[PDB]
Amino acid sequence: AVGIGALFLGFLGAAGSTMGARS
Repeated sequence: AVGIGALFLGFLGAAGSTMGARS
């Protein structure tokens, strides 16, 4: 059950842009 991988990689394919500002 990989929860954070299924949530962020489904988000990135549906949006089409680099959405992760890791400061």
